[PDB]
Amino acid sequence: GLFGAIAGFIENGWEGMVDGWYGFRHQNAQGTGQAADYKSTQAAIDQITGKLNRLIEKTNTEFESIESEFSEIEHQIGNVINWTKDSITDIWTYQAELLVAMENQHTIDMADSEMLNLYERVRKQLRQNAEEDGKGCFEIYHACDDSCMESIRNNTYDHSQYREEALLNRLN
Amino acid sequence: GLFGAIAGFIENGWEGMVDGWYGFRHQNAQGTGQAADYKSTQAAIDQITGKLNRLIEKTNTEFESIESEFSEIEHQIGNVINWTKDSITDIWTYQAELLVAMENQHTIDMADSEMLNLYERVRKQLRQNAEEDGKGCFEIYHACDDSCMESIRNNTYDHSQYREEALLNRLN
Amino acid sequence: GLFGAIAGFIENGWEGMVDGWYGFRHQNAQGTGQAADYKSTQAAIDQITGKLNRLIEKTNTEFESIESEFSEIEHQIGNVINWTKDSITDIWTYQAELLVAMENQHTIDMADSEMLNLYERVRKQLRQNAEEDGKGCFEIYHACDDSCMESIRNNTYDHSQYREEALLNRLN
Amino acid sequence: DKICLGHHAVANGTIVKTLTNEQEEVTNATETVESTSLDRLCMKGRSHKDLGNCHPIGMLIGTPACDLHLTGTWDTLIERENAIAYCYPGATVNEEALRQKIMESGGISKISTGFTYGSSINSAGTTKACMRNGGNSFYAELKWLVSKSKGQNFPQTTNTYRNTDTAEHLIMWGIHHPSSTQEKNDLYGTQSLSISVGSSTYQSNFVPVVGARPQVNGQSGRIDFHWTLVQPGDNITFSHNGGLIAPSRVSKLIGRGLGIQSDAPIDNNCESKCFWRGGSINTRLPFQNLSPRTVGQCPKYVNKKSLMLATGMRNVPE
Amino acid sequence: DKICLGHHAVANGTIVKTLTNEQEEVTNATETVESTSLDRLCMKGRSHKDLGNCHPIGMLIGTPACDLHLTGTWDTLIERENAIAYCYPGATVNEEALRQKIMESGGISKISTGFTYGSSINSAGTTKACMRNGGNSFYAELKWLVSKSKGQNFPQTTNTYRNTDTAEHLIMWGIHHPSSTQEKNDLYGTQSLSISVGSSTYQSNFVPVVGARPQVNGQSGRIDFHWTLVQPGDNITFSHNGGLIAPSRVSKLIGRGLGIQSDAPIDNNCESKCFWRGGSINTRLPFQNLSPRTVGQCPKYVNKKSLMLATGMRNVPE
Amino acid sequence: DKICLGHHAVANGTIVKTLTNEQEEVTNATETVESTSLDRLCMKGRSHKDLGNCHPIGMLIGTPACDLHLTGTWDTLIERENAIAYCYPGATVNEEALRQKIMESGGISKISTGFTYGSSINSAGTTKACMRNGGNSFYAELKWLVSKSKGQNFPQTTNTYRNTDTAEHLIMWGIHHPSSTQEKNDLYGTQSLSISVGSSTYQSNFVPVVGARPQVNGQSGRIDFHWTLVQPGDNITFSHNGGLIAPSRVSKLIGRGLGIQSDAPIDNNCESKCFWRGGSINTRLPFQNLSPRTVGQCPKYVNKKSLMLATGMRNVPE
Ligand SMILES: *[C@@H]1O[C@H](CO)[C@@H](O[C@@H]2O[C@H](CO)[C@@H](O[C@@H]3O[C@H](CO[C@H]4O[C@H](CO)[C@@H](O)[C@H](O)[C@@H]4O)[C@@H](O)[C@H](O[C@H]4O[C@H](CO)[C@@H](O)[C@H](O)[C@@H]4O)[C@@H]3O)[C@H](O)[C@H]2NC(C)=O)[C@H](O)[C@H]1NC(C)=O
Ligand SMILES: *[C@@H]1O[C@H](CO)[C@@H](O[C@@H]2O[C@H](CO)[C@@H](O[C@@H]3O[C@H](CO[C@H]4O[C@H](CO)[C@@H](O)[C@H](O)[C@@H]4O)[C@@H](O)[C@H](O[C@H]4O[C@H](CO)[C@@H](O)[C@H](O)[C@@H]4O)[C@@H]3O)[C@H](O)[C@H]2NC(C)=O)[C@H](O)[C@H]1NC(C)=O
Ligand SMILES: *[C@@H]1O[C@H](CO)[C@@H](O[C@@H]2O[C@H](CO)[C@@H](O[C@@H]3O[C@H](CO[C@H]4O[C@H](CO)[C@@H](O)[C@H](O)[C@@H]4O)[C@@H](O)[C@H](O[C@H]4O[C@H](CO)[C@@H](O)[C@H](O)[C@@H]4O)[C@@H]3O)[C@H](O)[C@H]2NC(C)=O)[C@H](O)[C@H]1NC(C)=O
Ligand SMILES: CC(=O)N[C@@H]1[C@@H](O)[C@H](O[C@H]2O[C@H](CO)[C@H](O)[C@H](O[C@]3(C(=O)O)C[C@H](O)[C@@H](NC(C)=O)[C@H]([C@H](O)[C@H](O)CO)O3)[C@H]2O)[C@@H](COS(=O)(=O)O)O[C@H]1O
Ligand SMILES: CC(=O)N[C@@H]1[C@@H](O)[C@H](O[C@H]2O[C@H](CO)[C@H](O)[C@H](O[C@]3(C(=O)O)C[C@H](O)[C@@H](NC(C)=O)[C@H]([C@H](O)[C@H](O)CO)O3)[C@H]2O)[C@@H](COS(=O)(=O)O)O[C@H]1O
Ligand SMILES: CC(=O)N[C@@H]1[C@@H](O)[C@H](O[C@H]2O[C@H](CO)[C@H](O)[C@H](O[C@]3(C(=O)O)C[C@H](O)[C@@H](NC(C)=O)[C@H]([C@H](O)[C@H](O)CO)O3)[C@H]2O)[C@@H](COS(=O)(=O)O)O[C@H]1O
Ligand SMILES: *[C@@H]1O[C@H](CO)[C@@H](O)[C@H](O)[C@H]1NC(C)=O
Ligand SMILES: *[C@@H]1O[C@H](CO)[C@@H](O)[C@H](O)[C@H]1NC(C)=O
Ligand SMILES: *[C@H]1O[C@H](CO)[C@@H](O)[C@H](O)[C@H]1NC(C)=O
Ligand SMILES: *[C@H]1O[C@H](CO)[C@@H](O)[C@H](O)[C@H]1NC(C)=O
Ligand SMILES: *[C@H]1O[C@H](CO)[C@@H](O)[C@H](O)[C@H]1NC(C)=O
Ligand SMILES: *[C@H]1O[C@H](CO)[C@@H](O)[C@H](O)[C@H]1NC(C)=O
Ligand SMILES: *[C@H]1O[C@H](CO)[C@@H](O)[C@H](O)[C@H]1NC(C)=O
Repeated sequence: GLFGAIAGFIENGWEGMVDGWYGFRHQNAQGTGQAADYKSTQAAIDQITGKLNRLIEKTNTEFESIESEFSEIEHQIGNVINWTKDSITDIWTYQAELLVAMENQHTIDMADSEMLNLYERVRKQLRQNAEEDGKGCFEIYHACDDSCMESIRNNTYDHSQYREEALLNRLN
Repeated sequence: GLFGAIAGFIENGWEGMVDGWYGFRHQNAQGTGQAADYKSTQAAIDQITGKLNRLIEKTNTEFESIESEFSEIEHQIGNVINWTKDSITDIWTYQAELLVAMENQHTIDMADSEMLNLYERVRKQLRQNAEEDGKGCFEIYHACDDSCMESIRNNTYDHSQYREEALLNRLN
Repeated sequence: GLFGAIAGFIENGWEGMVDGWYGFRHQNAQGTGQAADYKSTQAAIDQITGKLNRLIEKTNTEFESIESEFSEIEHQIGNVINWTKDSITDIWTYQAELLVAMENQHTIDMADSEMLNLYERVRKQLRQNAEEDGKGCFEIYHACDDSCMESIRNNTYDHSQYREEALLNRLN
Repeated sequence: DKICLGHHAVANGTIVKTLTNEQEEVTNATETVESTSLDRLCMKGRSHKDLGNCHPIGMLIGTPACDLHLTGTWDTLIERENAIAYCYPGATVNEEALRQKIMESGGISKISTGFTYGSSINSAGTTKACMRNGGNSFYAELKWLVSKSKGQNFPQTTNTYRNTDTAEHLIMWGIHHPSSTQEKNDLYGTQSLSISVGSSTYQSNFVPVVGARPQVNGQSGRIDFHWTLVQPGDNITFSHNGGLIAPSRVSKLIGRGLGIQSDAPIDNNCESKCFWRGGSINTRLPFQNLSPRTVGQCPKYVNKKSLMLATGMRNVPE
Repeated sequence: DKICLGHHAVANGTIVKTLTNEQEEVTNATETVESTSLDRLCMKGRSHKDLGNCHPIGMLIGTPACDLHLTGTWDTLIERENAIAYCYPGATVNEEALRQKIMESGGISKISTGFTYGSSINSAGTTKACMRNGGNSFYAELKWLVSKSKGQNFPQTTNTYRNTDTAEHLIMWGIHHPSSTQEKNDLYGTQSLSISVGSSTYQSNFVPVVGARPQVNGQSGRIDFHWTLVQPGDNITFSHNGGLIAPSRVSKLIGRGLGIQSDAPIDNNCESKCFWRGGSINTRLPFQNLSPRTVGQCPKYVNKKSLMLATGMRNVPE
Repeated sequence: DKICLGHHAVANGTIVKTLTNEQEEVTNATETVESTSLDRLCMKGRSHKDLGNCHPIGMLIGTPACDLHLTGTWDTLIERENAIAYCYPGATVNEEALRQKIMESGGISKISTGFTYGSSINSAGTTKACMRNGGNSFYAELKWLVSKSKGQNFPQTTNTYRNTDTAEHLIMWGIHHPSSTQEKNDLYGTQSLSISVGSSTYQSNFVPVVGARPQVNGQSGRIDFHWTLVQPGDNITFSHNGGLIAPSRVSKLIGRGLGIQSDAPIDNNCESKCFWRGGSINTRLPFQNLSPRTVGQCPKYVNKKSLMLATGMRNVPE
């Protein structure tokens, strides 16, 4: 996409991810893992909610019938009204298709950005202890246990602990 | 601009590339060669086609005569039609001006990122076998010939084969 | 936001910085100071001044009186005028709100772009001489005097001058 | 020894239209154009007045079917199809300009004209078209004035209505158009007839049209109606030698109400702000594809059936 | 041992307008506003009728010019400037409403009323204003009624048209207005004159007025026209003692078409969906700068000469 | 050994609306809707003509208040509240349509008609309503036509105006309606009354109305004005037998003007290009919320009190 994360370098999303919108799928000596992220999901949710908020904001505009339903109206004004109404319709029909399409484009790319913003948050946190995979993962060059990967997600990970360990593993 | 690839960290574009929109140029021991990536260009080209399909759509909303173009209409009712015809025109002019101004901005920033996406795609292939200059070019630290340059463009690149040779030249 | 710089990986800027929109704060053995960037500051203002001048332009669609402020209007046609004028006001009130929301959403992400682009310029320049902490601050693995910090700001910074020196600190 | 990143995905996605693609598949999306219509007039918390068989103009003249609705107070007035306004053949000069004025009003107050007639005038004119109780009658708010005896010329009579109220009263009167020269002489006489209406803003003369016509309700003769509004402290003077359908009461509109033209049944269980010919529109979203013509606080009409706004990201299947 | 990434560019780029920039250079662009007009009327596939010197109203009454347009069907109607409908000086009441109604039709049909008259009536009264083959004629779908004896009184004749068709019909009749006070006496008689038209929906009386005025086409007199619609099953009755121009045929409008007011050459090799005063507009672009007044499936008129939509990346010079 | 990056922010930030956030704090923002207006007419660089106590329509007929500006040229025209239009009670048919033509024009000229009459006709008829120097006077551009002696009959009069100029002129006439049958025979005669106006481009018949009615300005009789435009080269004829006042000189509307209607002090130090009934609007901003009724070149009216545009970036507290 625009930010090139969703459907970009990451092949696809996870159909098992039910507890959130964005998450992690880690593998180590102990076994597998799957846990979602709050900030990234909530940033996507909070922005859609406020985008839906403008939509349902109803106008207090009172209109009354100028075109009679059952009885007949004068033929010349009857063309004027038919023209004006159809011209107003054309404005609101095209305008609607524009808004829907415009808000559709920005939201998809907005959700794409918060994916990339999380990837960039993990890359900078792992500093020089991990190298980039290419498919959206991170190759950790030190023994990172189940509580170690949690310290990344908790945003408490310190590279100074595994700096000497990972660097030597990268270079043999 | 928004993504700083076109008119950003890259000085200028190459005015000789006819095959595609985005591409790479290599400088090895055998010489220089011109090749444009097919997949990265289509993503941008197809996105423009979708905009051109949106503006050829048939507005079959038919209108008919309300003002006599030969004879004269009554003054009061004719004056209101003028006010209405001008207001709809004044709206549609502002609608046409906004659509163009916005859509263009989006296409500029669309193409700005569509090569940054290619830039990050190649970056992840080479990983630690090349370094960034700032001008928008990757300098390879290993011996990469024409068949090697082929794999980087063709995406059939494997960095495991060239990992050891590169991580010797870098740290010296 | 979109580029995750402002209110993203940079916690916050500086209120004391009045001489620019984007700036540098240096930390070394001599002391601490501040110097603002001019290139990315103007690059953000040029986008804004373009927008600011794009709406203050007044078109000359001259509208003439159709309703009398003192004389009585015919009731049947008065409703036709009222129905159109309320509809027109509703289109313009809608267009005025959508524009403000559109332009404010675009300007807020435009500023995120020039902050990220300034960050991406310095990152590629320092190359191997530095490492990013993730808080929006580059750490060089050598000593920089006031001339060494001014050289990154003037964009004239040679990475090969401190290549082996800073590469030594990184491995011990 | 690796930590991965990625988004969530669903099995069945929702198709949306973008600037670049009209076949985009997001995870989840919602509708913005209403297609649902309640075929009921939602009148909860609303003092509505159904007219059934009466047409709004009948309220001011007194049609037998509109006898129930000659007075009241409302914030909403409901009008139906096939609603009768004229028991006896005829119409009203700019009747639409009058009808929507009644649909904008929020109540009708009736006030007597105080018209006294001479000995030679039979103020009790009736017709088989206007039936009350079972027998023949006339428009409730009006009086047919004919000669007391056949042939005798209708006397030059001057009738004046005067305003005292602070507001403005709407006065109505009719002109009878006879079906033949032989019949014309029976009702008013052989003399040339002229009905002159005078006020301070309105002056107009009427001459009764006499001639053969097709049978409507069982009659060839017709009565057309005329209307004007008199200001406070202003007087309206009539001068006629026959043909005038005199006003016995004047109308006065109280406040402002809502005017609905729908044939749908009424319901007090729901409440609505938006109505059309097929019922009520109850929705929060700003678009609808039901009808171009609506009344009240309403979503704007669009030509498209469905328009989906995306709430989720791109849907990429596994 | 080096690989650089980049993009393509061109020398002379196109300038476009942006949100943030007035002057922006791109590699490619395309127009959205239509400036190019076609000075022809494209009638391919369309079954059309060019009236020429004749006016649409003249088809109903039978003005000499439209002797070839009295009956026929079309899907497009073309009207030309300075058209002719009145050989004899006069005007039709509510003309524009009548005019548009004919233009809002797709064919005209005619059925003879067959009104019969007495021995003292001359129906073949003709004028030298409506010349046909050199000799004097009158509107083909109307007959001028005068007394057979110059000076004597015109009979109190009554005529009624029957509508026995499933669809509605249009009827027209003419009212004479003399130039001298001796014309009524020599053509209709010395007696008082009145014309009563009656139906279930419409009825009116209008007297022929005498007065001196300027001469149009050599003629000092006036013949004005009136029209109404006759509902299926309903009848229309004329009570007249002269001064009336009775119809010899009625008219029934068929289906629908498209009415264009344009002075432009017809092209049968060309096809189009929008038309204006100066011809046709053929395009796929959504906007135009030509005319606000257009008909048919037509793109939206904007008050700007050109607005270009970029179809390539930002052009960077060397 | 460290270099940091950042972005400036203020202590007192302002709030703006976006697509995703209702309340977003920015470093700086400016208003896009004009709320302030000066209650003064800015007339710098404009050759304005202030109407004052007189009405626009009073210029064409000759109201005693329009004596200072029967002719004259301008670019803009200002109308005031409670402006005297008619001294003698009555109204003009299509009053607003006539008013708008004067507000469309940038100057009025007067061209003499040259209407002479017989010995039986008196053109020196005047009224007590139109006060001139504490006497009895009539409209400046019209002359009341009555019979010379009290009780006489008015003769059949034929008057013709000739349009020889290259531009069309505005002819104005009025039909007098007597307050009684005894007044109708007093100065117009016992004869049957009918007034006819006939030309090539316009023709219509008018008949006066009798009957008692309230005294406006101390007068029961009323004059209703009618108007048409005589095309260049054409000739208009008035065929009347009594009850019509004749034009002494017709009006020529030249150029284009501006129609302003407000009651506010005139200021010649300021210059504005848009006005409303409250004052004038001087703004660059594309939107306004003061009044939906404006004239000239204006920003578009909106219902929003405030819409702020982000001049700065995302304000983060530091
Ligand atoms: C609603 O708005 C429309 C336009 O948007 C108006 O329609 C125009 O009406 C004006 C008159 O008000 C017309 O313009 C005038 O035409 C006169 C006759 O010229 C004819 O012939 C020439 C041939 O060269 C044609 O170009 C022209 O179209 C006409 O067919 C002229 O006498 C006038 O000229 C005067 O003004 C011009 C320009 O300001 C100056 O040179 C001089 O001052 C000159 O005296 C003038 O050009 C025009 O025909 C109408 N246009 C259209 C497209 O219909 C309506 O009037 C308006 N409705 C209102 C106000 O009720
Ligand atoms: C098309 O649009 C125009 C403009 O919107 C309408 O014109 C309005 O007409 C209505 C009449 O229905 C006017 O509203 C009435 O105003 C009366 C007095 O107004 C004065 O006081 C106000 C102070 O608020 C001033 O702003 C104003 O300038 C006047 O000096 C009130 O007396 C009326 O109240 C009535 O209703 C209440 C209901 O609570 C009852 O108590 C009484 O029955 C009472 O009579 C009413 O509010 C309005 O002023 C006009 N607009 C303007 C700008 O002046 C047309 O009517 C409209 N056409 C339609 C709808 O067909
Ligand atoms: C302003 O806009 C309105 C709405 O668009 C127009 O009103 C329409 O007028 C047309 C033409 O009279 C109507 O179309 C007719 O529909 C009849 C069917 O009856 C009902 O069915 C429709 C749905 O199909 C319902 O909406 C509605 O309840 C109708 O009452 C047909 O019987 C008619 O066919 C006739 O003509 C054909 C020739 O084309 C003959 O072959 C047939 O024998 C038959 O006589 C016709 O198709 C339409 O129903 C009206 N709509 C509404 C909402 O009133 C106005 O005409 C327009 N004003 C203008 C142009 O001045
Ligand atoms: C067998 C037969 O032909 N029936 C005879 C009838 O012709 C006639 O009564 C009928 O015809 C007359 C006129 O020819 C009336 O229209 C009458 O209907 C009324 C009506 O109800 O509308 C009766 C009213 O009393 C009358 N109103 C008044 C007082 O003016 C109106 C009025 O004439 C019209 O409205 C005017 O346009 O008409 C109808 O029933 C009777 C004789 O009755 S009559 O003396 O009243 O004429 O005889 C039948 O045998
Ligand atoms: C100069 C002079 O004195 N010569 C006399 C002629 O002016 C006059 O004939 C002409 O004048 C009359 C009006 O007096 C008409 O305008 C007449 O034209 C027609 C017309 O074409 O419209 C002729 C028609 O035949 C006639 N239609 C019928 C059948 O009624 C109409 C009609 O009368 C008018 O429209 C009514 O207003 O008029 C034109 O020929 C003749 C008149 O005498 S004659 O008819 O016996 O020949 O006398 C000349 O001396
Ligand atoms: C105390 C009181 O009641 N006042 C008496 C007056 O009513 C009366 O004169 C007044 O009434 C007459 C009609 O009865 C007139 O309206 C008259 O005003 C004028 C006017 O408008 O200026 C006088 C003009 O001379 C006259 N114009 C002409 C030449 O026709 C018009 C004219 O009548 C109407 O405009 C036609 O509709 O009216 C007004 O002053 C006098 C007696 O005067 S009278 O002999 O004229 O009757 O007595 C007062 O005491
Ligand atoms: C109405 O009549 C009264 C007398 O009943 C009178 O005082 C008043 O002036 C008249 N009203 C008008 C507007 O002339
Ligand atoms: C009109 O008269 C005809 C016969 O003359 C008749 O069949 C028809 O019923 C009449 N029309 C109406 C509406 O009664
Ligand atoms: C740094 O020096 C260069 C000259 O090479 C000049 O362009 C630039 O403006 C200088 N920057 C400052 C902050 O003085
Ligand atoms: C999909 O579910 C989400 C969350 O419950 C909601 O926002 C959205 O409206 C749903 N879509 C539909 C069509 O109900
Ligand atoms: C732009 O120009 C190119 C030629 O390089 C052509 O292929 C293309 O059709 C053009 N596109 C538009 C939209 O004009
Ligand atoms: C904010 O300050 C800047 C710089 O002085 C200026 O451009 C802008 O107009 C100011 N806005 C407000 C509302 O003070
Ligand atoms: C106006 O009337 C007279 C007729 O004698 C003449 O000068 C002129 O031809 C007439 N004008 C027109 C347009 O017929």
